[PDB]
Amino acid sequence: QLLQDSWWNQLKEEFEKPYYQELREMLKREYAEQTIYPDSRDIFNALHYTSYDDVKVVILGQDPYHGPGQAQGLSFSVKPGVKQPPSLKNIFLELQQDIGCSIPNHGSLVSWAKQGVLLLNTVLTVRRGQANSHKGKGWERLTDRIIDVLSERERPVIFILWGRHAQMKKERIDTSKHFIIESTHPSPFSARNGFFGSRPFSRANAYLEKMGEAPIDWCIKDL
Amino acid sequence: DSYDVTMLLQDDDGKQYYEYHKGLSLSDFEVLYGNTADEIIKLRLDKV
Amino acid sequence: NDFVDSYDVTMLLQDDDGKQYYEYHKGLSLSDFEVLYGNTADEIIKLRLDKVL
Ligand SMILES: [Cl-]
Repeated sequence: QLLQDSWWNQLKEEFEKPYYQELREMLKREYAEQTIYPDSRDIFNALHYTSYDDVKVVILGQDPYHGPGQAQGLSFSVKPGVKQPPSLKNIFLELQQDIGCSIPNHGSLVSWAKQGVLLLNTVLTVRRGQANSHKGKGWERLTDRIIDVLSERERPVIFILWGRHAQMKKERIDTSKHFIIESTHPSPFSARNGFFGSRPFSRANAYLEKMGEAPIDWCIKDL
Repeated sequence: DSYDVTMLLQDDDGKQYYEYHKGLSLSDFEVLYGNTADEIIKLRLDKV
Repeated sequence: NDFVDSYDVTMLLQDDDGKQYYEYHKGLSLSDFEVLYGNTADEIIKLRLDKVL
């Protein structure tokens, strides 16, 4: 058993399948032979921090950061102590305009995860310095199933889908129950084309309040 | 549809170094640019 | 501006009918480059961004 009960009860069948065994064997070799991010112990951190029952909001990313000291097994977040990359800075700028939060002295979003924000990347590992190097190795099959089981959940989920790749997952999500907040990506190429001014954080909280759920405290505190 | 991306980056100590990414879509490139934390000195995009 | 850097941008572009042509841009800020990228409709064959010392 690789995950806590509420996730394992939804996903255990996937981990038994040939594609996962093949992926696991590839990763055992690559972690031993080269530099893979995030650290192997951190691969499932988004699910460790945010149980299936506790999910309130999902923020979908693509693959992990590919530089030393960055990836935590969470979409967008970085370990405390490293520079915040440009997209993450833009996330904090929007958060500041939307909610009012000051810009933090680190880029770790663990606080969000602990409050029910599932920081799910669709690909969970990457080779150092080589973006998208673990594309098509099996992760997308598993993370599609994670999206499926969230879509199947009775209690509504709020999905925040930034950019074109994240928006492609709309087809997997049952919008008769779930909520979608979508915009252009926070990358500097696209942030000023819709992401800025989209107010995703207050919008998410407004959906939560309508459902009688406690809102997220989005502001990140300095370390 | 597929691109190689080369960047010359400069770290906080002033060291310049190349990164080489291969077989990215333009969408992947746009995300990569937003995931690049050090100062960009040169950037090259080449269609494969 | 003594506190800001500029960049040169060269692109080899291909039009809808297949003709390839160069475009040269000089003295852009980083933000200008990002806006230019978004405003480029023709297909990118090559793109070069160079910080000016
Ligand atoms: Cl976008």
